[PDB]
Amino acid sequence: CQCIKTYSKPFHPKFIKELRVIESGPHCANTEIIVKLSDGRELCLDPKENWVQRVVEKFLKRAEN
Amino acid sequence: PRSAKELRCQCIKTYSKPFHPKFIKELRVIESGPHCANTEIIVKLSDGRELCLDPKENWVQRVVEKFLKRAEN
Amino acid sequence: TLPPFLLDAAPCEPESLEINKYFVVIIYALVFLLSLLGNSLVMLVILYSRVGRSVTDVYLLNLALADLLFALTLPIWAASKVNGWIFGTFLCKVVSLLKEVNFYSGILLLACISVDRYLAIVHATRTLTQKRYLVKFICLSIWGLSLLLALPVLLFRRTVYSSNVSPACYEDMGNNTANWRMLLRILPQSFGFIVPLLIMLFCYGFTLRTLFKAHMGQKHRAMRVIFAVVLIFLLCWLPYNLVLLADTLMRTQVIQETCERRNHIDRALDATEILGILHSCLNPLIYAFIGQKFRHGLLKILA
Repeated sequence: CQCIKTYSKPFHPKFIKELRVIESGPHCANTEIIVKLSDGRELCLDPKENWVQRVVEKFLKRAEN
Repeated sequence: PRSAKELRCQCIKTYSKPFHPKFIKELRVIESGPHCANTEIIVKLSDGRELCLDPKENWVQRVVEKFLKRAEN
Repeated sequence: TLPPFLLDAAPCEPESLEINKYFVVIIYALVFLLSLLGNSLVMLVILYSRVGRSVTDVYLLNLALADLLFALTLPIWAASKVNGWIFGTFLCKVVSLLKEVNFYSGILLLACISVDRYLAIVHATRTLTQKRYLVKFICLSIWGLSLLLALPVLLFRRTVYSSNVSPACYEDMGNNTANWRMLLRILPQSFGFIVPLLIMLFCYGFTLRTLFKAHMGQKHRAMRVIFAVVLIFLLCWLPYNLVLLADTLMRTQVIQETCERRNHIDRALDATEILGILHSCLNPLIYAFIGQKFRHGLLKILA
């Protein structure tokens, strides 16, 4: 796998620069979401959290412009 | 992680033939910025090959949405 | 329901190596030490005695200061090459400003020295030669022009955090940064290569034409020195500008774009930057210590 722990403090999507999603399978058990922010940090987000789901959709909509 | 004095886009061209989302396992989206002038969508295929999709094409949005919805379940 | 397959639509991933890193560090350290020592010696020789301070002395003093500042900035650049820019935005701006100001100043001072020699030789007997006693004002104007031309680096530079690469002291001019960077590249290639190159070629060509026609016993050495200066300038700066123009053409799609060519261009850019950095070390030998006056001064000081 590539993630261990996930941040528990929601943050504004405006800092999210890059997104990556890896589905569960033989490699791991839970789908992993890795976000690279404007400040260089890399965060792992739990897909089951509502705020994570909303942030992902907001970033996706912004990136489509 | 190397170092370079010229930052370039990660995709030269994009795949144009629509395909079913069942062949996608990993997704990556890169917002446009200093590095590239266009948003970039890169998807791993079932056999491990990587592809670059068109961010603005119609079917790409549908495929990305379906993949994310199925994975989120 | 058929696998799409792959037909060259794949991400072009950059290639990273570590041997180049160690070699770059060694080369940068050697260049730093050599430039520091040479420029310090030139400054000491010129400033020790105020007798016989000619125009060439002022020009060489300004050139030595520029080269010394460039060399003094080099080490942080070497560290950045080693591990990307970790030093922050403010240092990125300040260091880039200093480096570009000194680069422009050095090039324009070489052009001014060429013009001075042209006036001193070709128009030796005419009344125009009297117009070369404005060294102080000309040098001040060159420094001011360099500061003006180095502003874009100060204004539009910061730390860029990418994914495939380590952080870089890059330019952030907005969503359309690539095009603005390509445009801003016009200044270094116009007021840094083309204009100084044309001025130097014209001046030194006419100087050589006048020297070849004279009957002095020292014509040969002066001609060889002029040829050496011109060839050194070309060897130092032509490759970097050629590769930069190739990159600019590749981005604009004038030439075809492929991963192989991108990697080759990156490698060539690195090699040519290393090659061009040698001017700070080669200027003291080419311009200052190839003259009898400076050698005699150096010998005298050590007494």
